[PDB]
Amino acid sequence: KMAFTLADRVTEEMLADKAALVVEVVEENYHDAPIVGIAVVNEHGRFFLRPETALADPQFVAWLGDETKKKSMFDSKRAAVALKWKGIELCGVSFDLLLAAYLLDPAQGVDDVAAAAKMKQYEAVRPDEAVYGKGAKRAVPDEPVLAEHLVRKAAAIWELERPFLDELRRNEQDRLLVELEQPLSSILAEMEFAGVKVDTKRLEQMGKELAEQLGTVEQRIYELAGQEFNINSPKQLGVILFEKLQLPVLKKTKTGYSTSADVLEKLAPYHEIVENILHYRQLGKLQSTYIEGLLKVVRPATKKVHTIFNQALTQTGRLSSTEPNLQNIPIRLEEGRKIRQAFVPSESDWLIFAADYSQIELRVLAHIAEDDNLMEAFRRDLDIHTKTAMDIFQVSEDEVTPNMRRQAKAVNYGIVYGISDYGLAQNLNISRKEAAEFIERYFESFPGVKRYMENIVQEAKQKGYVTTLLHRRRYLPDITSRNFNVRSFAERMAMNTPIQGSAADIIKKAMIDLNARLKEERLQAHLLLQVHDELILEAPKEEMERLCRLVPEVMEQAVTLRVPLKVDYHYGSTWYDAK
DNA sequence: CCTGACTCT
DNA sequence: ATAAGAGTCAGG
Ligand SMILES: Cc1cn([C@H]2CC[C@@H](COP(=O)(O)OP(=O)(O)OP(=O)(O)O)O2)c(=O)[nH]c1=O
Ligand SMILES: [Mg+2]
Repeated sequence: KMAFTLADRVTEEMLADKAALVVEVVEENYHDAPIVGIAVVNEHGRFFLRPETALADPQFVAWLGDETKKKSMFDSKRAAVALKWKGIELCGVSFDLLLAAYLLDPAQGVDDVAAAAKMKQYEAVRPDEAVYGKGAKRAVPDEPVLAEHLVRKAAAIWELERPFLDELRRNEQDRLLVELEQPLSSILAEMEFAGVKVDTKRLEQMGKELAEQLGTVEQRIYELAGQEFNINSPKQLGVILFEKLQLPVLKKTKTGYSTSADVLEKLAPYHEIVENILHYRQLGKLQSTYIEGLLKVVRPATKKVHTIFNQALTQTGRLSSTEPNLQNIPIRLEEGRKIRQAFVPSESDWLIFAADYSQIELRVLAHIAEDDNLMEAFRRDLDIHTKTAMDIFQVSEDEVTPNMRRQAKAVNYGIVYGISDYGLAQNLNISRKEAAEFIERYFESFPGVKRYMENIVQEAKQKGYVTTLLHRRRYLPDITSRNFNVRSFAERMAMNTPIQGSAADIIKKAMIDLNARLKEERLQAHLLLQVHDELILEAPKEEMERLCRLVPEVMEQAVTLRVPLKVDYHYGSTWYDAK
């Protein structure tokens, strides 16, 4: 049905100043991945181009990098990064259908053009999986079949842009797309392609020493159990703990006895073996994931790892990080924290600079709930995580250990996001009565927060969705469910999503503002990672003084709230030192 | 292939 | 039944 030219060479009419553009990368991980085909749809017609041809054509390369030639795409970051690996700069992306779909409804989980097309009853395009196949069968089809698919995807983007933009505008999300998510996409592309350098010699030595330690811990566990078994098997472990050793069963799941960390910690008064097992499972994860798993994805010639920041995945507007995940590198225990010594600057005489928003979601909550006491506290520049810790453990601001503040931080966020007396009791291993009391007092100190949380649940029931500061939405169709469990989970999403999502809006805006400030001040410094409310950069050592002023300022000023935003920062020779 | 571990925000 | 949002891995 759909006519298109299977071109042998680039022509002028393919180089119009507005086009839908498909630069096709089949591999899920697009770093240094093949570009298999290109499609262009514009006012002059529909074109398929072979990448060997087009990417070596100086005019097409020129067009790609010409910011005044506007392109509409789906997942422009994937294309931009794949092109960077081919030594080509992509500019002028003015519409991204993936990001537009994501903003309209994140629950749709849109991850191909066909799925976004479904949102407007557009059915003249196939899903990628149908065309390429799955798993071991995944392959690029015969050229005519490939060309039609890419053209159909380009035609879809061409026809769907206006309908999607119209609906975003109706929702007050058009700027959220064009001014926030789309510019962020190009920044994330830069960060991913840059990568982070790894000290493989240090990491390999850590791994050798870890293997030795695991063996020792392992044997000690076998001695304590009176038996060899697979400690990494919750099934086998459950038999040892609850049948052989006859320890109390505190919890079961659908598969059998729970051996969760929470459960094992509570069993410590019964048998010392549970502490050893908890240590073993920590060590085993360090080895499998942060030594072996990490070394697996290091590019050997540059020693860099290149994460992918998924910008259209989370239901709240956060990013996630995959292959590897660099947003869950250990920090809480010194043993694991040492992994961060293996993440180093990519040039000699450069340093790692890390900045972190202080009490971020509590500040956002203060602004949104308009809780006068919480607002007062932050205008007063107080630390609410520390105050809660003194309350919980009997101590004062002097005797608050970093571990103390950590445990208290979990209690603060637990309570505002709706933890029960049961959950708080199980968490601090205190009586349910004491836990209930603590929650009651908390909401007495911050009654605006309590009111806000009651009101936001009711609003969500009336409207069917909640919204963030920059107009991001999450729909919650389950929130009027007659079923208690289903309804209760949805109510808690109403309590959390606006706060976590507004905090995401803020750091996203901060990243955009920060790059504009780095370019104008012509600094060599550049972003490496985002970790939800943290930005990690690397820079020549000479730029540290300028960053110490620049970075906190830009982050604190990204939005203006009813309370101040506050950023902490550190720098050093490795990520570990940036503390 | 899922579940239940450990990891972070 | 019992704070929220994420990813990876070994075992099965
Ligand atoms: C740890 C944790 C965190 N969160 C959310 C809510 C906060 C943000 C930021 O994490 P951070 O530890 O920096 O918190 P922040 O308040 O910014 O603390 P700092 O002042 O930076 O220490 O993540 C949560 O919901 N539940 C948790 O158990
Ligand atoms: Mg923080």
